[PDB]
Amino acid sequence: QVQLQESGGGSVQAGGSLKLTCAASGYIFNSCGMGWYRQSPGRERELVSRISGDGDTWHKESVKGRFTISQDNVKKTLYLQMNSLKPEDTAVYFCAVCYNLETYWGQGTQVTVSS
Amino acid sequence: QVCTGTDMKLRLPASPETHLDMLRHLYQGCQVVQGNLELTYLPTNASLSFLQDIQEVQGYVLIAHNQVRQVPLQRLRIVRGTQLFEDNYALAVLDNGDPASPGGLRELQLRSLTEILKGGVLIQRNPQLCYQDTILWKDIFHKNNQLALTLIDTNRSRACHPCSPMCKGSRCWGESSEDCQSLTRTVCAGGCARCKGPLPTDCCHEQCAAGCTGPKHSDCLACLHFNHSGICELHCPALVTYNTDTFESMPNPEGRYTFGASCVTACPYNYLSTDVGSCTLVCPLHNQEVTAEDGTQRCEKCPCARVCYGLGMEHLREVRAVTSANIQEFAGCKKIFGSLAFLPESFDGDPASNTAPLQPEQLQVFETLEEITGYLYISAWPDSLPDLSVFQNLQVIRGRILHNGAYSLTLQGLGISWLGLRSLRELGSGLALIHHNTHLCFVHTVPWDQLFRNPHQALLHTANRPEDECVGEGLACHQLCARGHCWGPGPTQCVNCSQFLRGQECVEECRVLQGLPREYVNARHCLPCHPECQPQNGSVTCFGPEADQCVACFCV
Ligand SMILES: *[C@@H]1O[C@H](CO)[C@@H](O[C@@H]2O[C@H](CO)[C@@H](O)[C@H](O)[C@H]2NC(C)=O)[C@H](O)[C@H]1NC(C)=O
Repeated sequence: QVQLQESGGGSVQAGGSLKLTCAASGYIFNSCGMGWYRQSPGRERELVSRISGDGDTWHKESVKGRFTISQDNVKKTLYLQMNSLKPEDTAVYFCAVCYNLETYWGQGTQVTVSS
Repeated sequence: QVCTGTDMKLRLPASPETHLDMLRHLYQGCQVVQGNLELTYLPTNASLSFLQDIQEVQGYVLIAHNQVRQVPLQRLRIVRGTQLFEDNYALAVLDNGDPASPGGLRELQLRSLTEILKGGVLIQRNPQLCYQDTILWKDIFHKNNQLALTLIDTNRSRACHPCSPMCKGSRCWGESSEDCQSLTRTVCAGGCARCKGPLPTDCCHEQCAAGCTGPKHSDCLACLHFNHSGICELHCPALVTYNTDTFESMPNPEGRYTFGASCVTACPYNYLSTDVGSCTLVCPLHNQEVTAEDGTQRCEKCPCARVCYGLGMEHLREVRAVTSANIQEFAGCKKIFGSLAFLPESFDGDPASNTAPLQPEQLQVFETLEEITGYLYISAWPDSLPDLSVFQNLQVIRGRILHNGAYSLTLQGLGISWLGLRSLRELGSGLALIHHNTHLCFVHTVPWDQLFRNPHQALLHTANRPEDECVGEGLACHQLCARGHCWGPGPTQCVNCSQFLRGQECVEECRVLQGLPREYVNARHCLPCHPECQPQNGSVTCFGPEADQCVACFCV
C-alpha cells in the first residue's frame, strides 16, 4: 500500500532548530497539495505549511519566516525545516499528502521546545 | 440574483442584535455569492430561510461558531474557491456546538453541492453534526483541484440515523430520501471531469462544472469559466476586434465584460469598467479612474498623477488605523483610494511603537475630503468633539472595500451627539452600522434610503440615544430643513434647504430686496455685493459680486 512516516522530532531549547522528514512509500505523489499539520495537547490539528499540487507554498503566519517546507522527488520526501523555534511550536507534527483528491496521513512526530 | 459575500472570518460581530439582519439583507434572493459565504455566531432560533436561493459561491463557505442546528443551503451547487479559508479550504465548518435539544449544526444538507473547484474541506468540533462521514468528498473536488488537503473530525455527541434506504451506496447529506449524494465525477466513463451517469453519453461538456443535464455547453449545471447568455465558454467575447487589414481597433457589438463567472453587457453599479474588459472594484496596477458624464466610472491604464491611498491600499495595505504617524498623508486629499478606520489606539496612542495619541485638531486634515472609495469605520472618537464635522464635506463612500466585507459606514462606541455628515449623499454599497453611541441623536432624521443604491443595503442600529429621549430634550431638525431631514441640530445640518443658503446656514430669504448688506441669489445661495453698490430702495441691486454687475454708485 502507500504509507507516510515522519521522523526528526526532538526536544530543543527556545531558538533551536529541527528538520522533520516525511518519507512516502508506494505509488503516491503530490497531485492536490501536501504539507504539515501540528496538534498540541487539548488543541486542534491545524495546517502549518503546505505546497499545492502546482507548487504554491504557504505558511501559517505564526511560523512565516521561521519554517521552510521543501521536497525531494527522487527520495519521495517532504521536509519541514524549523528554525528559531518557540515554545508555542510544541506539538505533534503530521505530514499529509493529497493524491487523487484523497488525503493521506502519517503517524505524527513529537516536537518539544522548552522555555 | 448576484450579491457580495463578506470578509469577517471568525471575528466577533460587534452587534449581535443586528448581525442576522445583516445576513438577511445580504443574501435574501441572492443566487450567486461573489466572495465568501460566512455564517457565524448564529443563535439556535435563527431563521435562515433567506439562504435558500444560493446556488454558487465564488470564494469559500465558512460555517462557524453557530448554535443554529440547520443551515439551509440545499441549492448550493458549486464553491469555486477563488479565495480560501486560511488560504487552504473551500469549505470550513468549525465549532458549531454549544459551550431540551442541544444547539449545534446537525447536518450539512449540501444535497446539490457537486463541485469544489479549488480548496479542501475542514470540519472540526461540531458535536451534533452527522453525515460528514457518509459523503464521498473526493467526488465533489474537481478533477484538476490542485489544493484539496482535507481534515474532517468525526467526534459527535449523538447517534446518527442511517442514510435513507433509497440512497445508493450509503452516501447522504442527511437522513431523508432527498439527501442522497449524487456522484458526478468518480462514476464517469472515459475520465471526463463531470457526468450525469456512467456511460460516455453522460459525459458533460468540458466547459461545464458541477454536472449536466445533457451533452452540450448549454446543459451545464454551472459554467467552469464564464456563462455567456446560457452558454458556458472559456472566455467572454472581447469588447474590441481588429480590422483584418490594418488591425485598427473596432468596437465589438457582441463584446462583453467579465463579471465573476459571467459575461455581462455592462458592469453593475459601483463597479469599474476596464479597457481589459473586466468589471473591477480596485483598479489593476498602473491605472487611473475616470468618471464619465453619467457618473459611471471607467478604469484606464496609464505619467499618472499622484493619488491619496487609504487603509488597505499600497503602503497602507496592512495598516490597522489612522494614527498620528500617518494622519498627515491625507492633507488636502479630495479623494481617498481606500478606507479610513479610527480605533481606540488612534486616540490612545501606542507606547510600544512610540506612537503619540492622535490629537483632535489633527482630524481637520479631512476637511477637504469629498470621496472615500472604501469604507469609513469609527470605533473611537475624541470626546471633546460633538460630531463628525471634520467629514462635513464628504459626499460619497463608495464601499468598494467593506469593513468585515459588509459595512461601508460603521459608528460604534462613540460619545458624539450628532452625525454632522451634512454632505454625505451616497453609500455606493455596503450596509451602515450605527450602534452603542449613548449620546447620539439625529440618526432617524437622516433619509438613509436616499443614500443607498441597491436593495441589499440598510441601516442597522441599536443602543443609541432613544428617539423619545432626543425628542423630549428638544433635539429635532431645524424648521428650515426640507421634509425634516437633517444630520444634526440647527440650520447648518439640513439635507436640503427649504429656501436659501448663505454659506452653510439655511435662511428664509436673501437680502435681495430688503435688509443690509444686499445680496444676489445664484443657485439658491445668498452671495453678497461689492460694497460700493448703493442699495436700491425699490428693486434688485446686484447681479454679481463685483463692481461690474452693479446698479448705483467699476462702481467705485
Ligand atoms: C447562465 O445564465 C443564464 C441567464 O441568462 C441562466 O438562465 C436561467 O436559468 C434558470 C434555470 O436554469 C431559468 O430559471 C432562467 O429563466 C434562465 N434565464 C434566462 C434569461 O435564460 C442559466 O441557467 C445560466 N447557466 C449556468 C449558470 O450554467
